[PDB]
Amino acid sequence: VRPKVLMRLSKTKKHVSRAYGGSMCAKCVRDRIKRAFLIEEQKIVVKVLKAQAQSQK
Amino acid sequence: GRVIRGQRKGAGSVFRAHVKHRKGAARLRAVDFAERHGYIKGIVKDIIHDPGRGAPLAKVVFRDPYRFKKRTELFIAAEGIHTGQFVYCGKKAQLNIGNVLP
Amino acid sequence: KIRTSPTFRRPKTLRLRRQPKYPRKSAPRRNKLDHYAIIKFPLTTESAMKKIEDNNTLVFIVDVKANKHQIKQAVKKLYDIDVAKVNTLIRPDGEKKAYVRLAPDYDALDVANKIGII
Amino acid sequence: GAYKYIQELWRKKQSDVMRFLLRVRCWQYRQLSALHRAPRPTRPDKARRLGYKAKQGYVIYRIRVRR
Amino acid sequence: VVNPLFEKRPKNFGIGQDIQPKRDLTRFVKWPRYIRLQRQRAILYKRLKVPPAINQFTQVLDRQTATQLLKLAHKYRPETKQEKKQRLLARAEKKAAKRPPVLRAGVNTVTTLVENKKAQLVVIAHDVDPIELVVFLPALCRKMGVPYCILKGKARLGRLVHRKTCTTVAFTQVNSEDKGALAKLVEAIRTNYNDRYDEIRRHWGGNVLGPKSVARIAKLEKAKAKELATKLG
RNA sequence: CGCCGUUCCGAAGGGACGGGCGAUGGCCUCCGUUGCCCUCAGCCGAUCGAAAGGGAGUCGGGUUCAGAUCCCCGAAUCCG
RNA sequence: CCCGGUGAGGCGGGGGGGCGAGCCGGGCUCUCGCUUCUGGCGCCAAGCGCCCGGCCGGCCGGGCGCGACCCGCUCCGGGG
Ligand SMILES: [Mg+2]
Ligand SMILES: [Mg+2]
Ligand SMILES: [Mg+2]
Ligand SMILES: [Mg+2]
Repeated sequence: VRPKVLMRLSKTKKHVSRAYGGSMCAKCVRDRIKRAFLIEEQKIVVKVLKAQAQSQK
Repeated sequence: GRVIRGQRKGAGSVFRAHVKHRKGAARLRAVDFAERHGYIKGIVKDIIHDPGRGAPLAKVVFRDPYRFKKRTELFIAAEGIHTGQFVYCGKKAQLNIGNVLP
Repeated sequence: KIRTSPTFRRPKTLRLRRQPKYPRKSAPRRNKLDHYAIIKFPLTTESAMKKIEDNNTLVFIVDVKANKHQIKQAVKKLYDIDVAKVNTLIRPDGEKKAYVRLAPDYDALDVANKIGII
Repeated sequence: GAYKYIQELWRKKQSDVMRFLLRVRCWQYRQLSALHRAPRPTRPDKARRLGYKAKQGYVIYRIRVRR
Repeated sequence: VVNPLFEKRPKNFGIGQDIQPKRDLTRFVKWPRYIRLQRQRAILYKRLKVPPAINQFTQVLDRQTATQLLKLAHKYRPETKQEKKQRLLARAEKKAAKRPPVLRAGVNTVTTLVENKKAQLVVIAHDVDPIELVVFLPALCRKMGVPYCILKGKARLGRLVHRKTCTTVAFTQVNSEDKGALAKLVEAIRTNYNDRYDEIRRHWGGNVLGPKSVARIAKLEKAKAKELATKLG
């Protein structure tokens, strides 16, 4: 609908029942959860080696 | 005699640049603490055609180091850069295509 | 104490309300658009009669400056009737014509006799 | 009788003292607008012998004109 | 007992990482034009060469001498408007049924007194602007042998005379009980100002580079000195 | 007389959820309003510029000598 | 005096800490200031130390400091 017609629509008609629903596609929302999780894990992996390497150092 | 065409170009008028559909001025980042000492990361969002310019323009996005904001920069697109690529600007950026170094 | 912003801005300073020693105008100006000013005279043409009889509508010539709310309130006070709505146009000769429709509990044909139109 | 000393002092415009004052004042005057309300006469003795009186209603304005 | 939920959540403020804290930017503020002007004028007076006639006013009394000088002067303040009315009315009743010593204020009144040798001590504010109003007074007092001193604040001399500001004041007479105090002040003031006048009038001021420049020169030499020191080891 | 200039040499914000002090009120119970203070605040350009650009929401039937998506009848809708 | 940039956001000097070098565990030569895999996220403080208030040691509510080094005279550079 036209942008000013969204004012008189209820919320349910303007979004989806999901994180980012109505603003981000499901396909790319699945990808950010994996990316956010997978990248956060690599930090721990890198951090552990840093401390473990420093531990020996 | 009368004023010649070359003279008339400097008065503006019908001789000004056609800037209606241009995307903005293509510039590097404004040098700040991050680029003076280290580097800052940025992601290439889009590569766009600029009317009146042969070269494409890259739309790089950085994090504001002092505020919760995204900064959109309009760079000259070095050949070989792509969207989604990370570019780094600063004194300690690595010598890669698209990076900005002193 | 400290400045967390590199910008300097004009600080807000007290702004007092006016307290005149005298009023510039000795008295308020009288209202020149009272009810008797708004309604000039009723229109009695053939089409005005049709409005009264068929559409329960009175037709008045009114001050060009008056608005619908003013016309409605003037009509009610002058003739002690109720008004449903008001339609207005400005005539080609500059006068403003008001098509005043009365509430269903009022008979424009009767009201016109009170006013003297019919 | 200080107005006598100041008058004589402002006649030695090429002396080290007055050269320093004229130079920094010209610099300061150059950072302001071409028309500027001055809080008081920069030259109280010169102003008064031109009619100025130090009373309410007299005002001073500094005007910058291109040479 | 400590709640196991509570924990540290430190912020890393390295380039990148977390947004920087709201630190004090006082040094990097873009100040109004009028603030920039008066600060850049204070830097020029340090940077340039200030002639001794203008620079003599940077030498002033210490707080302890100024406090004594100001407490003695406090005993000779001119009568206020309100208390002069009382003095006049008291004379009216006196009629129906001498001039005490008092401070002399104003560069014009003090100048005439100094020329006449009727002043015993002259106090000159250090921040008179235009300086031309008093730039000659130290030399004039010295010629006539009238001891003079320079005090911090034309506003302090202003409060003496119950006015916003005063360029200079002068002692002409003191009470017998206060003659000793003036003699003590005059002696200290005379040595610092009237006796050193020969060196005061040759002592230029200013001509000091900024901190960054000085450090830059100091570093450049220290390389030579260390290189010179390493020359022989 | 004025002109250039439109963010460029400018202390360019008269605003806000919240909190604190009072002054008042009313369905005086407790809630409003107001003044000050605290706190927070990019938009960075007054204003003008289109009856073909952007721009919520009205359709059917009847009616006049001349007006109607405007009047009347019927059925709706947007905005506040 | 001029030019460029910036919402004039970390400049100069010293302090403090890490990696190497080296003279006989300490001083220095002297460097670094925590972000490079991925088309995520990232503000409006955690924690600690010290004070104060309200109610009956326990509940409720605040202030300051460190965290976020110290001092300075030109915002930072380029000319001159
Ligand atoms: Mg408009
Ligand atoms: Mg239009
Ligand atoms: Mg249109
Ligand atoms: Mg309708």
